[PDB]
Amino acid sequence: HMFSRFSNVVSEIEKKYVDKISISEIMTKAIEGLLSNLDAHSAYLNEKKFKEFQAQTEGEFGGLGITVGMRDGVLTVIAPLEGTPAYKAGVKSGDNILKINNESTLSMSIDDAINLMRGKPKTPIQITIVRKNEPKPLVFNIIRDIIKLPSVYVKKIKETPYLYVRVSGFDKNVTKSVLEGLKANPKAKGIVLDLRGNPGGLLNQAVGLSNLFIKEGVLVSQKGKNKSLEYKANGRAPYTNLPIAVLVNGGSAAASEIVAGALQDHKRAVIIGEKTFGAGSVAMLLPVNKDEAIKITTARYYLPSGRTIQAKGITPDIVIYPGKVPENENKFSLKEADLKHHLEKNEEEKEVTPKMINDDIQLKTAIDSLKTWSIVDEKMDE
Amino acid sequence: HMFSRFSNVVSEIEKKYVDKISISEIMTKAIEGLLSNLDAHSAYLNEKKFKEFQAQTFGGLGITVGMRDGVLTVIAPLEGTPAYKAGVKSGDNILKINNESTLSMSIDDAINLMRGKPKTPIQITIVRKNEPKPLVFNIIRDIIKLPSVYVKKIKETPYLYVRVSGFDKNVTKSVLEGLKANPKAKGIVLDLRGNPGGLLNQAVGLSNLFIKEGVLVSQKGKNKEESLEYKANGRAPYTNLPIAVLVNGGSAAASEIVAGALQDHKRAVIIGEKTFGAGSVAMLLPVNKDEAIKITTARYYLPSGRTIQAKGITPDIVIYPGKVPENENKFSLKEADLKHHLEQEEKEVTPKMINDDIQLKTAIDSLKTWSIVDEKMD
Amino acid sequence: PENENKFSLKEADLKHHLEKNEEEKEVTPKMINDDIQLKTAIDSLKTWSIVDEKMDE
Amino acid sequence: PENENKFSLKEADLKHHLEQEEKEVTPKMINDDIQLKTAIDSLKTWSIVDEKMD
Repeated sequence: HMFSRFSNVVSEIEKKYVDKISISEIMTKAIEGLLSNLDAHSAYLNEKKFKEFQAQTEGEFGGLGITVGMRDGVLTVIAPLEGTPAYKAGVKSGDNILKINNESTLSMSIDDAINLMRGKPKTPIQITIVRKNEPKPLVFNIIRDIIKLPSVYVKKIKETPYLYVRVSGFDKNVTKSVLEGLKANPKAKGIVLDLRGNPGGLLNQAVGLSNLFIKEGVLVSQKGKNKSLEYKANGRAPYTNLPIAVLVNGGSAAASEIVAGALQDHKRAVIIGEKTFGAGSVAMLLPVNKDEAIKITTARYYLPSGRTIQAKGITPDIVIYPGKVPENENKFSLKEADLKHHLEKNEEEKEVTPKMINDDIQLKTAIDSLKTWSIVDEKMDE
Repeated sequence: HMFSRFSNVVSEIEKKYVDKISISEIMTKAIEGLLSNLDAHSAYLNEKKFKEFQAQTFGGLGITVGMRDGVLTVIAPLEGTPAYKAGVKSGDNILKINNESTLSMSIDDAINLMRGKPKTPIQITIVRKNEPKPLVFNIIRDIIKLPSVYVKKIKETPYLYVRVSGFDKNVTKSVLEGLKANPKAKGIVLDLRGNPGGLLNQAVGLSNLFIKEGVLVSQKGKNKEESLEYKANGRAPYTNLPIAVLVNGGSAAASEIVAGALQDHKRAVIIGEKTFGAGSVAMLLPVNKDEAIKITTARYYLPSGRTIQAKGITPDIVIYPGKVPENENKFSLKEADLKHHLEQEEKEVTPKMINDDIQLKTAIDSLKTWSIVDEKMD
Repeated sequence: PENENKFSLKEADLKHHLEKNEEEKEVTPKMINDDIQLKTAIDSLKTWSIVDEKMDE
Repeated sequence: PENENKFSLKEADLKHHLEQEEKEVTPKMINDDIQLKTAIDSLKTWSIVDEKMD
């Protein structure tokens, strides 16, 4: 016990501060203030925060599935996602949330609105809407369900032998969802892997994903004052010869930098894009009360060659800033007929199309690296 | 007892953080973390900083900084100082100082980054509402001095213009002698635009010239003792003189105490735009053998029982900045142009300056209305 | 003169209601903004009302 | 293309981060035509594939 220096301060504050506050409020401010002051990433997860961490790392969410966008400072829905109970109901793009269970909106931020709207999946809820043509509200009574958000998806590229794989965050679904996504396309000759903007997630999915492609050696190593640990490939990897080009960006951080760093140090892929965020540590999450937890930075991590990235990111092999591709000055005179025949349905989101490759020069650059690798394999098989 | 949660949290932090830290570090982080979650204005002083503060009785940019909607913002730069010349403005958000990010720092941290020895350079990055990008300013620190107050006569009128740029010492004598040197005058324009604050005893020292009786302002916390109340004394020389006061979003604190006291006693007309509400006062307290805390202790209350936090003062007549309108219809017809009409039987404020801001014009037009109501009633 | 802190041209504050009407019985704030001489005539009545209320003794 | 978004947040900007532990083709020439950049980016891919296979 040496808490006297602190106990004097809480004693002086409750006596001389402007307003009335309790020891329960002062101790809560001191706990959330201490963890926020150890390093950039330690934190206190009270009961309103801890439920979000569980939801995001499971991939399961309870609510409406309507994308609210704060247009003009008001609760306009940009898009319902397909197959959610609210998409089965009559709400559409451009609908505005006026009231929740007949309680009024007031240009407030989305945070407490979704805190009210995320009732448990067993219970129906009422929402009041304004649709832009109407002088009167629309009222929806919606029976609920759990909804699933996929963190990873895979597409063919329409003209060529190559796949596009997007991983948007790390969670328990990722390793299984990539493995089945390659098994469904046995004709494929290479992967573009898109980690742009991915903030990280569970550490066992960074080791899991990178072990789909590397056969032998260390993947990552940890150090800290207490016993420290090392991860090695299990020897059982599929896909050990397939070409990979990986895209990284200034928003890529933490677990995203573990897999991009492991592939770079083992010469297993080409790294393309811009310099990353530079987060070099691992954090452990501990329950401390019945519905409250703490997150505390517990180790630093090292890439297979013994280097580390704390406060300086991964540097690409090929550097390229964002923009649209250059154009031919002839362009068929911009013929409005488009070579369309006009002689007279498809799920075309099955494939990536040339129009939306021309809109992203970083994606074009990743495909042109795969086309170079395919030539060197056809040379070297002699 | 009450330390159950805290002692559990401290035990994990000592056990399994990345680096070796002692209880002396953990208690110090818990103190600074508590005050940073209590209010925007508080701070902790260790055994070096607390004596260093007592030892110091200068140099800087002359920016005044204030917390609004969770961001550090400029209140107003003073007219003489390097930041005013450099093009810093009210309502600018401060993004970086010498490449340190402002994302998680107090008003007291930002002031201690800015203050320093004269001729030392500094760099500041700012966000401004109309701009496509952040603006970078490079400025050299100084110890410039200029008078806060001046009095100028308005050309072709009975009226005086009085400027008060900040409530530093001697403002009462500087204003009073300017009036005593102009005994023929018939009204004041008092310009408090862009005035960021100053000394309370000088602010009530100004309004005691113009109000004979009653409460000027009052200071309150949760305790009954130390609930100070400030009242006028009967020596006020100028009880009948007309006044128009100018205020805008760069005016705060001591400049709002003057405007709110004159408005509640009906002694003046307040003109311009809503002020920046800054109604709180803070005190410094020793807490350990050789350490201190700064914390907010009381709020200010106007004669009507309204408080300045965070509403400020609203003017009686609202008008935004701009130039006056002008006469195009110059060729129009008059009696003097008809055939066979019956016949007839520079140390001063110039018109060219008054035409360049309509806020100053509107203050003079109010003094003209007041002068007519006096002449009617006499 | 007009405030630089624009409302981004929002339609009547999202044309608020919460559940002809002889509007031309009254002068609106929109039609005062179109005539600076009419605004200036009202500001004189505001000044006179303060000075006359100070003299309630 | 060019780096317009110069101001953005990194680990080195945060409050309590853990600490660190005439006769040639010039970069100014390579920025003026994207065809010459694309040739060098293809050679950088080839060098990596050789380093893998060795």
